[PDB]
Amino acid sequence: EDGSQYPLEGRLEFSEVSVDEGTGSVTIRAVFPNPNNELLPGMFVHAQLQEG
Amino acid sequence: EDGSQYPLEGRLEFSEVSVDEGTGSVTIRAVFPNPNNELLPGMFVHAQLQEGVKQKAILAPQQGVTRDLKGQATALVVNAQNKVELRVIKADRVIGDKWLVTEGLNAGDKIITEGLQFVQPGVEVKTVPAKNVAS
Amino acid sequence: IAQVQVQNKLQLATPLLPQEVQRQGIRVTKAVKNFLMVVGVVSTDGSMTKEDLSNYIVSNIQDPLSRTKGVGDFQVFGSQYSMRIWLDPAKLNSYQLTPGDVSSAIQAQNVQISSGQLGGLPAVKGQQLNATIIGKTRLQTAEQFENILLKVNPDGSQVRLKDVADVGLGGQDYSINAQFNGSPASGIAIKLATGANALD
Amino acid sequence: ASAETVQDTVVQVIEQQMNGIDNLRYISSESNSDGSMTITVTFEQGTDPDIAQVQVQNKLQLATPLLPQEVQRQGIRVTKAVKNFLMVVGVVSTDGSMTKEDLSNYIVSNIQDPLSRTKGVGDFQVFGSQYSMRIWLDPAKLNSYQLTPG
Amino acid sequence: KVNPDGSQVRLKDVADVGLGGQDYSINAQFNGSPASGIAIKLATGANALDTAKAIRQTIANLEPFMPQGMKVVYPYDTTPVVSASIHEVVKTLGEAILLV
Amino acid sequence: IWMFTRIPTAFLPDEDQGVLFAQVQTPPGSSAERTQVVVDSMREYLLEKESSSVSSVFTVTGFNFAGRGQSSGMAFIMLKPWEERPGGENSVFELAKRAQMHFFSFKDAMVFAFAPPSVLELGNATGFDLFLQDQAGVGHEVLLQARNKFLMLAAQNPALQRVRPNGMSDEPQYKLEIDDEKASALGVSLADINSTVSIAWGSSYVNDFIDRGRVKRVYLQGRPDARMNPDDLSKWYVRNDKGEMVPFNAFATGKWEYGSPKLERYNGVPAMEILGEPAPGLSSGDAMAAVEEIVKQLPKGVGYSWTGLSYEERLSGSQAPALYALSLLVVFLCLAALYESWSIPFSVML
Amino acid sequence: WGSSYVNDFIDRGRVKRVYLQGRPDARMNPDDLSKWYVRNDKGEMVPFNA
Repeated sequence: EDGSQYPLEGRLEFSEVSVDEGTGSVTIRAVFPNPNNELLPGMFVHAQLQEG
Repeated sequence: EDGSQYPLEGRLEFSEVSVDEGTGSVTIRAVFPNPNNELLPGMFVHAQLQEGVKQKAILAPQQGVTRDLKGQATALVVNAQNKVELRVIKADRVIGDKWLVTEGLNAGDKIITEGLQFVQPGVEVKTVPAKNVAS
Repeated sequence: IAQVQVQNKLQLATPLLPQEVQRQGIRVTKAVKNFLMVVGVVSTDGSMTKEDLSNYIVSNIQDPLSRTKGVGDFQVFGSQYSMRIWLDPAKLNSYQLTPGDVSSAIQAQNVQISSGQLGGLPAVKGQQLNATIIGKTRLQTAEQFENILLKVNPDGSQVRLKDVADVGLGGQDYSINAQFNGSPASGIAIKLATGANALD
Repeated sequence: ASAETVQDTVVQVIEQQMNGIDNLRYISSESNSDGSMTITVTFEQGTDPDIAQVQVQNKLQLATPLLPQEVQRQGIRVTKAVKNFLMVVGVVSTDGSMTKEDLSNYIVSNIQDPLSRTKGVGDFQVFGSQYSMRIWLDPAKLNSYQLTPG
Repeated sequence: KVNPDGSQVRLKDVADVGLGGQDYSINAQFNGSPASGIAIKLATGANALDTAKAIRQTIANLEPFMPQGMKVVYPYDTTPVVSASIHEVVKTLGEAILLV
Repeated sequence: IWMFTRIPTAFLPDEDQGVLFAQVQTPPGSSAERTQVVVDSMREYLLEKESSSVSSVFTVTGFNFAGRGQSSGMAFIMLKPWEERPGGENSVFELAKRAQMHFFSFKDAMVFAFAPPSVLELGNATGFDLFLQDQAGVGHEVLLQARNKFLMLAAQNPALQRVRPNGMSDEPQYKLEIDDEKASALGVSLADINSTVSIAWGSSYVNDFIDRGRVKRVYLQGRPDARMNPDDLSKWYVRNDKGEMVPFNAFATGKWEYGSPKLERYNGVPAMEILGEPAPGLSSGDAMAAVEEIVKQLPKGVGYSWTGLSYEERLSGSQAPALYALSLLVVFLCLAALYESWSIPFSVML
Repeated sequence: WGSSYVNDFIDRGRVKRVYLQGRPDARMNPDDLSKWYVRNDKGEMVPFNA
């Protein structure tokens, strides 16, 4: 949320194909290692991800 | 809430590792002895924490450090040969009337604080102790 | 004196008008019909329409000839640019939105906000720092306009102003449409200032 | 507001119309960061200043709501200000018991408009201001009672 | 805000209300002591001496209504140089005509 | 003809008038008490060191002729009447130059002292004045670069004195960026954010009220302890849609920039103006010739524009030969009218 | 359909305006006036020709 980069890259696996009618968006899911608990559940983040 | 200090003193312990979704804030907990029932449940209070202590700190006066030209903080210092030269620093926190400069300044440096309007970096300059601070 | 009397009557009449016409601004002039001349700017290759021609007239051409001697006043065919936002009804129907929500979101997210100073007065005793705060400013490009948040949800989903509408710089009005030998053009009619020679 | 806010909105909403006035000598505009701007247009000698004032009055109203409408609550002041001041007045007494605010309040409240309705007083400029009921909010108790300044 | 059980919070605790100044930007001192003033610009096309006499009269009529702990001085004026200049020039006129 | 072209030009020779002006500009970003601590020092200096000539000093802080803000302050010095100060050493010019010589001891501020001209309605200071107009549309920073070059070039010219900019130097500012995405995602709106940042710092004037039979205003602003430093920006809270308070630093932060506090324009084109007095002994026309030959050397794209009493002096110096020509023409021609020949007026004009 | 003028915005130092209107093909024939929807008090989008 502070714009700082995260050191450890994660992995993506798809878990929701049902597009919400309120905003027209789907929810995709990824896992991340958290060895020394610097991440907390429930914080606003911006995940970068890959395409072709 | 009236500003008066509580006379006793208590410790803390962490009890909520998850950040709230709506507020975006993390809550921690403390224990306080209340022998005379002066504190009531539901009272609004201000706790005062302690986030470490910088040992070899350095505090620049606010009159000597200025920002410039889409850049960071700068300060004019005189060298051993009395030639004024500018140095960039990374002061961000404000303590009283001082800046807590992290790097770019060392102890024993002579920072210019009075006479900036009549000087440019690279001028032979004589020095006199200034009158801007209480010390 | 006649102009300032008519302008004073209209100026104390203008709170009787509705809001969306008094924010347009009434224009009171003394013009009868006569001009010194009229000079036009024509896009010969068809690269420009009338609107960007009139915008170039307003931006680049209006200041120096108004700075010339003997020029009283002038009027321009057409006007400058505007930020046209074309709404699409189907995507408003999809995202459950009305144009009033778009107008309120634009009015909330494109403003100038007076945010004061750090060491403003009356300062505390001993303050040595003072600087103006630059808060929210108005948006400038179309890309700043198209990222306006219309609605979000706490999981992070959002609807911006780039799918439900189409932003872009266009004309303030499209009623008048002139051309010069077929090729499009926009011009200015210039009168003479009172007490000036015409030839010079 | 800052000087960049009043840089080319309120100055360049006026200065493009201010050219073409009769026997104009020069125009000089100025804008500050504490939220003020002043435009002085000046003409050659011989012309009476009232017809020049009404000419500027019928010219600047081409773009009078085109500036921000919130500062329209303060109003555009038009003045035949000359160059400088004639005299100043007003002082504390020897007994003390007055700050530098109540004197300015008494000047702008009791003696200001009787001074301004006299002959030949074309403009004034008072150091200080009147009383105003200042309400200093505390953010801690606003956080306590779940209230906003709005 | 007031809850229906009688509980209330007013504008007494969350803020403090004081009859203060309106703009704290500019302030004036006279010989070190705090004061305040109003500089007057003369109107376009008006004589100076009669208007200065009118200013002195419109101060002198309402100075009894001022409090005991107040006073009025004139820290900056330009009419004595006009009076002295016209006095000097009528004096050199008289000296010149008697000398001729 | 050689004695005529040897004489320097001027306009309206200086008179005393018993008044003096002084103005201070502390370095940019300085607070009001830093300006107060120099204006009271120069005030007490003028009071006890120059008791022979001054009568009273009246200083104001917050406003001067070069601008307004916290880093500015002026002082009107009303001197003694004339016969109470005999001798040329008690004139305003001698006192002005000796007070200006003393004022370089004040290392804190750039204090200047001057006198108004002989007429009070044509400006409020003597000397020249000129604008550095950017006719080619070049940037703002190259104009102030040219102004600084002009100042350092005129400082080493032994023809001018008290050459000062009538604007003010640039100043560090604090941009406050607000992540509206995270702020809206937390539940709070944006209009309440704008309102609380325009009220808690901007001092919103809300309505009117009556006091002693007079209508006065009522304002709203946070307490002075709550707005002094950038981290005090974190001390303010907004209520979201769910009803809880979220702090201001949960979605917003700050940055330092550099902007000018006062900007002016001359004839629709930007400019910065410079004032200055001539050095003692010589006139003002050769001082204008000196600033002419020093404005020949300048960055390209900008020009100089005369203004005020300098512009009036230039027009008065320009319109003189036609005056002389028409004058002696009409006296020759009416003298031939009265004396009935051409030969004796043609001989007597010689 | 009426091109509501919202507020102003800065463009290269000049203060232009911003307007609001539908797409052109959304307003060309009378049956196109049925293409516009309005939210009711419960949150549904009522069509116009209803």
